[PDB]
Amino acid sequence: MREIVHIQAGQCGNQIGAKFWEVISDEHGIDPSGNYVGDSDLQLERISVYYNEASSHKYVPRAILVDLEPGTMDSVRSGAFGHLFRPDNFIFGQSGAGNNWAKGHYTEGAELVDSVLDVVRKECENCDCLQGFQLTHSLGGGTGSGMGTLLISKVREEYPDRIMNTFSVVPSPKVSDTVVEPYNATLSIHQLVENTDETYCIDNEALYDICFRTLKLATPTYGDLNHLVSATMSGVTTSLRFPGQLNADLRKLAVNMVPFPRLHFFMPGFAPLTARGSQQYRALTVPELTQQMFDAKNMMAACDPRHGRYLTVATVFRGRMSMKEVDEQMLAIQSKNSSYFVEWIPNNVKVAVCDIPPRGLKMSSTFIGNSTAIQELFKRISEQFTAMFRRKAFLHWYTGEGMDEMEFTEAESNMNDLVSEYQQY
Amino acid sequence: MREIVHIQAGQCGNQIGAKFWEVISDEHGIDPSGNYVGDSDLQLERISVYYNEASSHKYVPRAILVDLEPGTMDSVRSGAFGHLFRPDNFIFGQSGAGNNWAKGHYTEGAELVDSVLDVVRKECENCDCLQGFQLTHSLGGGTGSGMGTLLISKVREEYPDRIMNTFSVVPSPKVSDTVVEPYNATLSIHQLVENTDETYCIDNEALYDICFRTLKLATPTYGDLNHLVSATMSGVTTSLRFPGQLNADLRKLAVNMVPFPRLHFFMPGFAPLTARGSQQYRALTVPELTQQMFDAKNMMAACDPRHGRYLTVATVFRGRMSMKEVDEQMLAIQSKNSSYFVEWIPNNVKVAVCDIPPRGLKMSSTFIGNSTAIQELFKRISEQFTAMFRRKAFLHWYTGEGMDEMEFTEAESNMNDLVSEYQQY
Amino acid sequence: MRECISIHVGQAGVQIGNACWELYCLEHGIQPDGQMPDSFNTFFSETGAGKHVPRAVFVDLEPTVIDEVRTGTYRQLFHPEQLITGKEDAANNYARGHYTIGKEIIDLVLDRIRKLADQCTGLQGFLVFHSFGGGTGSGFTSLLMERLSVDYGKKSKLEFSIYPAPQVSTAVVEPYNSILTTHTTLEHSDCAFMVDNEAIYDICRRNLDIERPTYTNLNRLISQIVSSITASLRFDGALNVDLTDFQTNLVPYPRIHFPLATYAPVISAEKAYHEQLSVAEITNACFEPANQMVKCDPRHGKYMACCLLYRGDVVPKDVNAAIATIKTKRSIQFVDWCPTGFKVGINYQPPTVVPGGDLAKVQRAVCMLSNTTAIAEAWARLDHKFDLMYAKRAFVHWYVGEGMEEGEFSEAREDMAALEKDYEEVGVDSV
Amino acid sequence: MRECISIHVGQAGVQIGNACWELYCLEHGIQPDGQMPDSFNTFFSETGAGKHVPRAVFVDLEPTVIDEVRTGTYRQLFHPEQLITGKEDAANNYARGHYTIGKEIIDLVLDRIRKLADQCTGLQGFLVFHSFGGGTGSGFTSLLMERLSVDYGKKSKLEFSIYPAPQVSTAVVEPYNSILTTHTTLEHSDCAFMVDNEAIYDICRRNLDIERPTYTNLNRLISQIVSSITASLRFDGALNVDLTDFQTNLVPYPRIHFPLATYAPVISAEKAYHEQLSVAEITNACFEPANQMVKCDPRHGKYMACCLLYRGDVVPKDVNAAIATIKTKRSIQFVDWCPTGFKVGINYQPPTVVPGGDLAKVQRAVCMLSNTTAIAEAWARLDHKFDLMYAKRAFVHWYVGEGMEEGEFSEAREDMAALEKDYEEVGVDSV
Repeated sequence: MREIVHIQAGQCGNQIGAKFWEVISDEHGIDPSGNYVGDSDLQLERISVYYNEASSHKYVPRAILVDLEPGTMDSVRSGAFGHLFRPDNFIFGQSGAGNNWAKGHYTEGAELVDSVLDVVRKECENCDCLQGFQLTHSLGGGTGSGMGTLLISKVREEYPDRIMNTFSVVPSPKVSDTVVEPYNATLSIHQLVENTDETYCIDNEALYDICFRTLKLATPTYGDLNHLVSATMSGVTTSLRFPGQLNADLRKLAVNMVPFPRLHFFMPGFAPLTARGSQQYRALTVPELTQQMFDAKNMMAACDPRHGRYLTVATVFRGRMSMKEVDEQMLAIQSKNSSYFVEWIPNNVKVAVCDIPPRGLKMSSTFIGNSTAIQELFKRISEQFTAMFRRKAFLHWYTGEGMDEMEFTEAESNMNDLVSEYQQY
Repeated sequence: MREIVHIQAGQCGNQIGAKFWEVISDEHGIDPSGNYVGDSDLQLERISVYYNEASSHKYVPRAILVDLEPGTMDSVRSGAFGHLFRPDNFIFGQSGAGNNWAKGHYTEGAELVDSVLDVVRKECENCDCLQGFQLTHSLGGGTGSGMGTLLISKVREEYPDRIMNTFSVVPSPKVSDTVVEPYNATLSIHQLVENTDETYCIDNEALYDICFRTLKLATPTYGDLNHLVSATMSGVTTSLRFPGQLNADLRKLAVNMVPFPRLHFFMPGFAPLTARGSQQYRALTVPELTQQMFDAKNMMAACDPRHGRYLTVATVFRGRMSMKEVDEQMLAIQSKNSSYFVEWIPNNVKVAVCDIPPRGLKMSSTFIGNSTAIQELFKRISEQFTAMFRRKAFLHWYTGEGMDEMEFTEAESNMNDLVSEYQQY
Repeated sequence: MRECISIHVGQAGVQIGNACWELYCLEHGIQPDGQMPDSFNTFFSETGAGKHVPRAVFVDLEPTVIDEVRTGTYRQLFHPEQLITGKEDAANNYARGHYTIGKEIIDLVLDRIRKLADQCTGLQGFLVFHSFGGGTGSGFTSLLMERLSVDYGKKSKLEFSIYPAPQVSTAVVEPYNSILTTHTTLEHSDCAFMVDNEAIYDICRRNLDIERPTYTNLNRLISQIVSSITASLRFDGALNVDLTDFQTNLVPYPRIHFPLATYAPVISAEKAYHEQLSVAEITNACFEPANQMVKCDPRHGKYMACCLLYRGDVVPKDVNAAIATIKTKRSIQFVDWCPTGFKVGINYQPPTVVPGGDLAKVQRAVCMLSNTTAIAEAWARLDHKFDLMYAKRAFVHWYVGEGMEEGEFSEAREDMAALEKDYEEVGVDSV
Repeated sequence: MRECISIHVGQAGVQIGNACWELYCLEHGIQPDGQMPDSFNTFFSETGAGKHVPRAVFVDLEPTVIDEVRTGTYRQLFHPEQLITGKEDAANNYARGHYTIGKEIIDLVLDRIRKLADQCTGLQGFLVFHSFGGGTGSGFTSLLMERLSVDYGKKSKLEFSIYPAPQVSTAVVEPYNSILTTHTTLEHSDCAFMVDNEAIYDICRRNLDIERPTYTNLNRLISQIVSSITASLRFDGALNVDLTDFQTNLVPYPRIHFPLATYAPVISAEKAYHEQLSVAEITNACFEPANQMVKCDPRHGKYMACCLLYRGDVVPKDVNAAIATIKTKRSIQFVDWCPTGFKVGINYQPPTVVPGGDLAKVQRAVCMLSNTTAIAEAWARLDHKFDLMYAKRAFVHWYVGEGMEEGEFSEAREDMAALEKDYEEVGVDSV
């Protein structure tokens, strides 16, 4: 019932997906060997949305791990929770596409996407009522960006009515981890605009800021960043899964935050983020959670909402809390920041409340924000893309793989249309 | 309810604030780890004015510790009651501003004041009903004077209706602890005249006299002086906090001792000051407390009230005592010293009585005095300032930091206007 | 004999039904398993043994709330086939609940309601519990009401709806759903008793001393209102009032049928101890503008009909004196075309206190259903928000790509404008 | 039937109300929880059971004193909603209590007073307990009195005010608050029974042998005065006197309405044993200049009206003989336009001794309310202090920066000058 197919593409996607399945198994009380060792019945009440029951009551995640290099597959398999995924769902190639969008979308992406599409078709036909798909990847990468794009397009043309939502790691503003990041990001965004229902843009530098300033982590590794992203994913599909006072699945959130088809890029967030030192001085209340989630420092994308206006927001609360406090905090937030919300949408907040909080917490909440400040991120990508494209730098790789400059022009025109739409609204 | 934000700036401010929070936690029965270990319910009845309740019923002082050097921050953190303050409220820099007002007000004070202003805004927005602010600093210092001045100005222009009262340690008449003391003191006073509601002028030499002559302390350290200043601060905000027969908050005292906006410099005091030897020979009665607080030897600033006339006085009594005795002592004091009180203000005494005495005492009282003898202190500062300024000594530091001689001229003109107003009244 | 069927749609409706049926079981002595250790006939049916099955359906397009019902303390009270549930909710979308997701469930709901009606002997009508700003609470409610009007074209259809609050709100697309529901059901409804979450929050804070109420307390208060409304069917009193009495006495014109609910003795235990709540006191509390459970100031409009439903130790002479005092008041003004604007019902059964609730045990209580022109301001606010969002055409794609047309948006807005005009016309004095 | 509402404003008013309601509970046999193990109707209301809720409000802008009330031995006597409190006090500032802080609370106080008045059947009037030289005792008292005059423009409004003492004083800005309060309430008051802390201190020292009295003993004496005043409403006597009787017999002109309170049998246990306190003795003690509870020498002025309220074992013939003796005295002089300057009330209930108090148990007592021109000297002193402080313009910024203007200072001073002129005019003999 309302089964979700999870696809992890590339190194970033595979690592974030591994952390995501760790936190999900923690929520549902699933042993790293696949056995249920939980305590409450609500964990197995809706285990079907993410897991498939095998023969000996062992739960196999409904996840497809796709990459163009075997190193990440080996790392995921060898580590903890690596004996959890189905061994037939590791679909990998040998050559790793470099950091080339064209390689991952046109040359090796073809064979690997045929194989992964067969696997995805099997997984979907196994499902009872498919709610939709979720993809984890990075736009600035190689196999990640291009292959996630190709899979998104093909699954979309196969299943147009399902909800396709992606948790994509966007390029950072200050320091880039890939020289050709603008090209891959621009092409990936051009493809994501038309074939995705919900794109949660995550930047690693905002995550570094959160870890250093909010969690006071001296040496934040990728494990902590992936844990944060996994907590966001958790929160959303937990509103989907567990019982609550005000339920909301993926489609309800999509309806309440996508006023126009192309305006589906969100800044995620997580409210109860405290350092180990300050956990004893802070009161965990709905006002505290709301004040933190609406703070511009907590948002997981390096885009200041004070530079734009919130088209819509979604607050997915978790835990036993009073609906009056949630609604009054929402009203106070809208009244105080009336200049930061769009006037032509009254009640720009969609509230969902789930009864089961995450492990180790009494209250929690995730913030999703459809704001016109993503236009800043797309503008940065556009300036970098046009700076490299004007002098035609690193372009012979993409051209030789089989692309054309016309595709680059179309991608940049589409992204400029996106920024124009955001600025207009 | 009636929450107070406490800001400690500089070495003097930080040490006095540490002692102040020690005595306040003693009054409210707060463990140095932040837990309540008291006995009476009145301690938690009004804990909110100074403390914030954290998650596990741990009380975090509403204090911001700001300094331009990390040594004082480390000393406060490492000592007892150092694990009491919020670790995010230690806002410090690296270069210590020397003993330069200009450095602490214009060059490093800028960045550090942006950071501390963010912290103060968070603390104020957390508050329910902000009563006002209190600042501890030294006018003859570096970061202390200049940064306390800059914070006072910025918080004042942000919160003009709140009560801003400072406990400032003024330069001593005989021996100076800083060569450039007149410059810093003059600039700080010029800024304090317009942006403060209540300035309690404290001199270390009067405190030395009190410790040697009244407390018979053979080796008085800064701990004892800071304890005296903390007892004064206690008394005032205790009249604010605990129940009493005649209540008085900060604003009531400000109304009853500030006849004119610029005449808000006070000489604090504390009545039950006895040496350990003489505690058995002395009767603790309201007449004894009154006779001691009105004695010119007890006043905590080196300004003899017999050289001027009391514009107003405030007696904040603590303990179970008879209102008739308090009023009759006040009347007798006014009648006997009719030559030492202003004629155009009848009933120059404002009386407040609180029910809860300080720990270890049965009766207590604090004396606040708006007298025209502060003009002597400002005159001394003016002579020293003009002596150094006429020959332009130590001025190239202030000029190079980014100031101008016109600012010095304006500061000395404002202080001369202050002494003219005091002498006129 | 006077059997009535209650229909609970959506999460709000299902939870209010949970509170209502807890209250009914407590009032009639029925254990939460349907057994008792007549009065209990308009709402319960007896199956051979002591098992009492409530005469209701719990319909939602989402399995979560209904599954909470199925596994709660009342797991064995409701007939398993009358707890109808879907697979995917309407996602705060009227089109999903009315056209796309609601069409796959409406047949099952109608079949179950037909079974319940056949099991009855004389059907008084239906009680529809739903929320205005929800997906299935709007679209499916409108669809179900229209199908019921097609089938039972003569039975009364009273609906208890959670009107959107003026300021607080949990959804962004509430004006769209509210306007479309008002259109569709206004075509096919008798009277709609209205309530606001914000007003009940204010009532709880001011009267019950609760600073952090949940939806549970709101549902308990609403269930008390419903119990006061249906006491005449469930118990015996001096002046009995049926559902048709509500419909006749509260609806002056076919479109103006939105009364506001009120409950006077909302009081905590200690305050109830210190007070002497009498008929005059509770009546004055009912007419106090701060005790309204819809956040509309009655002084901004004119009453056209009031239905005072007293219960407990109530004397008719005291009621008459209190109503005369209310009429002599000058702050409380009525329309000039209703010289008699009071329908009075008196019941002998005092309200039952739920163990664990906040309402104190009282000797008498009154529920006041008032049709007033003060709801016109709330309608104006709702259509203003609709006009803003529709002028920007926000969220319209969600509705259009789900079996609806923008023409329906325009038609619903025009119908709401006509409703505002009707309220304005009935407001003015006759000359 | 003759219900009266007592309003206690500020710390002084609230503590005097504590003493007064302790005395009332002791007199009527009501336990401090409102239960008894009619007479108790003008001041208490019965709620179904034996619970007796006092007919009063305790309003302050500071949570401290009201919270002491809320947690004291009488925690369960007062209705929790009638103990109204603010968050920040008026800080001895009239402007804060009248314009800035008092405007955020006056609506709640008026709502509670309206509830109390509705609960009554025949409202005799209001008793306002406050201090002249306090923030909320001046500004909020004046605001409340003006709002009550707007609402209850006919009920009597008697206020028990602590007049500032000639020499002792606890605040520096007392003349400002006193002059402004006198202005505002003198516009809207019936009569003000006045008292001084210094005079009660002197009375305690001289009569009760107490060398270190607190505010508690002062409040007990003031509560005895109030009990003697209200005994006629609370009990049965030979000559009953109502609040309107006080207003009529003590106020010759609308502005000259400041009588002074007195209580004769202020005596300790041993001295009471050694004395034979009779009607003549207590009357002579009442007219002794040293027993006045306002520090004004009556020999400096002329009596215009006296209200002798006897209680206990009192014979009318003895009262007449004592009053004739007083009239034959030459030290006690009356104005020539009042040939009859004695209103006499006799009650059958002897004063009740509070367990733990200092007053001894006596068989009879008298409270004397005297309107005299000796209060003109106290007014002159108060306006002289006001003139000094205002000429230097001291503390004026505190008042101005809080919703007031210096024009109000000048107008209040001119009104006080007019009041002094009126006292001078009524003092002089007719020719």
